[PDB]
Amino acid sequence: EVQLVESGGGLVQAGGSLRLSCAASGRTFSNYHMAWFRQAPGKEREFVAGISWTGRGTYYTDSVKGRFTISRDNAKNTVYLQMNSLKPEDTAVYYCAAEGTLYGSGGRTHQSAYDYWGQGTQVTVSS
Amino acid sequence: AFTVTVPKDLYVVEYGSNMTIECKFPVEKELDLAALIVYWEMEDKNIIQFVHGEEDLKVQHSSYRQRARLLKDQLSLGNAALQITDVKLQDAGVYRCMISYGGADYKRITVKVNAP
Repeated sequence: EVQLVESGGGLVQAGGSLRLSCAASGRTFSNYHMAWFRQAPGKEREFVAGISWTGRGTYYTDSVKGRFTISRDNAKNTVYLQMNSLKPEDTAVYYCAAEGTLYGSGGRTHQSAYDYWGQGTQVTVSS
Repeated sequence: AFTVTVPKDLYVVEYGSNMTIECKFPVEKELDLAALIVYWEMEDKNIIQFVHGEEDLKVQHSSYRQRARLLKDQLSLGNAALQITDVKLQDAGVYRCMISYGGADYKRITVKVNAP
């Protein structure tokens, strides 16, 4: 019954921009920490960005700080990832994730902290 | 339909007081502690993560070290009661409770602390 659906992925020039969106259904996620993760073929899934349930704390993996911006719209149950200054390192499947029951054990940057995951959207930076 | 309820979503407390803020969930019998998780935060700070019947003090924020308790005997009544000792302006903010007990729910509570 919970579904996260990511959209907005595509092919982009290095230096360019894309906006990812995730539409959540099945329950209201206003009070949940939300995140984007990414995974390249054959590599570990990694944290990209996180936004607090406060609406006013944002968190980024060091390599995307200043390039990517995470935001949310609690009226629409949506999460966004504004990606600027795209780089070869950014090519991956991007997943939006909602807080899981072990968030308080695992921490914001760990996969184990999120119980709900979208199917992912592919971002390819021309490399 | 697992639902957490908060008797109060706003606390106004005096500087230097103890404060206990509450979040309630349905309990009729002995808790299954293998399944129960209680997680209190304020302002993205880990106050108490209670899992496998113990506070995980490794992940607790330094601002709450030896100042916060999850009252275990209240938990047996379906009351996740967070007690803060000796409240200060730093303890004013938005708190959130999470309970997971066959389903999970999350509630926000504003705490206002008055001047010393």
